[PDB]
Amino acid sequence: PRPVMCQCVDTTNGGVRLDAVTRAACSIDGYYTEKDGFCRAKYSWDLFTSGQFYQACLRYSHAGTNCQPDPQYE
Amino acid sequence: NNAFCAGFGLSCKWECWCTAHGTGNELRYATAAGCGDHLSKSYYDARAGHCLFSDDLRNQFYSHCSSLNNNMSCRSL
Repeated sequence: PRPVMCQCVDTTNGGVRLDAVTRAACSIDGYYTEKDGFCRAKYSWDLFTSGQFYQACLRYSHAGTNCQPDPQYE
Repeated sequence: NNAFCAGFGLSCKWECWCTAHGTGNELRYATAAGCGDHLSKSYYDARAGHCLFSDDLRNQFYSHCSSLNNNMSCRSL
C-alpha cells in the first residue's frame, strides 16, 4: 500500500475540483495544497486510503473523488 | 431569543441544514461545520443534525452550505 493524493470533485461537468470540499475532507488529517487542490499524506507512513477519502468527500458534498499515487512517496 | 436558543435550542426562529444537490440528502457534517462553535448565537442540534438560530443567520449559513457545493433547507419555527 502506497501513499495516494486526492481531490473531491463534482459528480457532474467532467467532475471539476471542489476545493472547499477537499479542504474540509482533508482536515484523514493530511495537508492541502492550494494551487493544485490535492490533499496529501503528511508522512509516507501516515497515509490515508483512497477509500477513506471518498467517505470524507461524501460527508461534505455530493462529490466523487479523483485519487492518484502521490509522486513524492513513489 | 438568542439566549434561550443558543443555550437550549428554545425560542429559535429558524432551523436550517445543508443538502446534497440532486439527492437532497441531508449532510450533517457540512451542517455541523457551519454551526455551534462555528456560528455565534447558533444552536447545533447534533441529533437531527440541524442548525438553529433566533437572529436571521440564513444568508450567512447559506454561504457555508454553498461554499461546499451544497443547497440549503430551512424551516421557520
